[PDB]
Amino acid sequence: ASRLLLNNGAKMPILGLGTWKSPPGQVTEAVKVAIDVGYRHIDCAHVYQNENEVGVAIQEKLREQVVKREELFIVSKLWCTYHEKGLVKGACQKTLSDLKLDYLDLYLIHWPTGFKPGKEFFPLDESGNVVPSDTNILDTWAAMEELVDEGLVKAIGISNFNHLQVEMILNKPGLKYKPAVNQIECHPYLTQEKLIQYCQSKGIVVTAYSPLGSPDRPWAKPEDPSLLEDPRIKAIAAKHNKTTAQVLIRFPMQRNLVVIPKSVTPERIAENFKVFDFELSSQDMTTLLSYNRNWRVCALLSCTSHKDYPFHEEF
Ligand SMILES: NC(=O)c1ccc[n+]([C@@H]2O[C@H](COP(=O)([O-])OP(=O)(O)OC[C@H]3O[C@@H](n4cnc5c(N)ncnc54)[C@H](OP(=O)(O)O)[C@@H]3O)[C@@H](O)[C@H]2O)c1
Ligand SMILES: O=C(O)Cc1nn(Cc2nc3cc(C(F)(F)F)ccc3s2)c(=O)c2nccnc12
Ligand SMILES: O=C(O)Cc1nn(Cc2nc3cc(C(F)(F)F)ccc3s2)c(=O)c2nccnc12
Repeated sequence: ASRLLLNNGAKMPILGLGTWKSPPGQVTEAVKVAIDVGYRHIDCAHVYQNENEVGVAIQEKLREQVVKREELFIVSKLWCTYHEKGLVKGACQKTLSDLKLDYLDLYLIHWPTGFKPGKEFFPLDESGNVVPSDTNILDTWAAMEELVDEGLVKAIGISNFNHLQVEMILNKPGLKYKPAVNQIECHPYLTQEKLIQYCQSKGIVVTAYSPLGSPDRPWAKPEDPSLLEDPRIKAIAAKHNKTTAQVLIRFPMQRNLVVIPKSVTPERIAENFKVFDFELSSQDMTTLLSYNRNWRVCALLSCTSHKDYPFHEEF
């Protein structure tokens, strides 16, 4: 279905527009186009450095009466340099001010790893490594919880958490709110079966990020495997008279995951939305699952030493 029910009673659109790497100068138009096309979910983050320009778009479409605020699902994310309890609210309000909203539909802990607070998104020490902060997930969660009580955000969740980190929150003594969502990298080369099964079992909705394999991530190398150019996936696409992107978007949807493909390109924003009028076969789904290779595009490998580095566990 086009929306999934969250554990807070809200309906989250299963298709949203990603905005990482969307430059300030193109993201306003992208969001306006997406909304015109019918997207009702935008995935944002402070660290994407474009929330102002996302805000401008939403304001215009509200003013044009193309959409109402309550038909939109806006997500943002608390960056790693703000995990200190006392900094969480300020970060949230700064995001709200930039987006020009009164509330977020969903606010996530962007990554489990706290970094040193300050002006830099990735504060480096003299060795050129990221500097951790003395912060922990449960205290950051407590501060996220307070945002709900204040009505700044309708829902809270986590992103890039492994199952033990999730369990830690679920088992917190005095827990006020379970995570609504865990947003994780997910595509045919990283199919995430075990963490998906775990989260779904707990009533936590999974959002699949980098569904097209993030070919525009700054660090892509030419030898890196490429989902959009995989001939196996094109053949499945051709069979439905759809594009490879459309298949890659449809795939998570049929696993009951939310998916958030990024484009600044109007024609592709439009293409990516045309995923409600076809269906992958159960054989197609099996096949796409068989392509897993535990290939991960977002992993900041030098953070392996951080106590909260998520990707040591099997899931
Ligand atoms: N929670 C997290 O830690 C996290 C991590 C990564 C991503 N995310 C979220 O997930 C979103 C999506 O992931 P992503 O941005 O890494 O990458 P992605 O959506 O897998 O891929 C985006 C890339 O695919 C291209 N593209 C889009 N539609 C296409 C189509 N129909 N045909 C061909 N190329 C197409 C885009 O080109 P153009 O823009 O040039 O059209 C862009 O280079 C992000 O933007 C962000 O919102 C979250
Ligand atoms: O490490 C590489 O060679 C490229 C690469 N980069 N990145 C992004 C970043 N990598 C870094 C690395 C540093 C640091 F300076 F090494 F600490 C500081 C900030 C960042 S942001 C990944 O997340 C990433 N994840 C998986 C694989 N490669 C990468
Ligand atoms: O975080 C996102 O939503 C996408 C994104 N990913 N990456 C790769 C990253 N990978 C990681 C990995 C960790 C980890 F928790 F240590 F594993 C912590 C922070 C990061 S950031 C960037 O370097 C990055 N840099 C700027 C903006 N966005 C990103």
